[PDB]
Amino acid sequence: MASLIYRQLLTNSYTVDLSDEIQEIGSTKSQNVTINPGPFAQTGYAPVN
Amino acid sequence: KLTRTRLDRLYGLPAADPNNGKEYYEIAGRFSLISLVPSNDDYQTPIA
Repeated sequence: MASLIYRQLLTNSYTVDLSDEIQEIGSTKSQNVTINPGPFAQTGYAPVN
Repeated sequence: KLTRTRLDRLYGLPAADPNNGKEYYEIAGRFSLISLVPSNDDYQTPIA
């Protein structure tokens, strides 16, 4: 029935995962960002003459 | 004192020979070195 067809449309969700992993595997590159420090020391070279 | 010459009482090394039939000269010591190094930045690495 139309309402039953609507519930059927709700049921078959086990294909969206297949679809988007298909999208991902044929998609562009992956990447891995790296780590960075915080504050610093503000040093120099005093005894120069 | 040199011999058969007029100069006497040498104070220092002439240019004749310090080899003296020996092998080397040995000096001992220890450095105390402070300098700048870039090779200890242990954060810029990929995840996991």
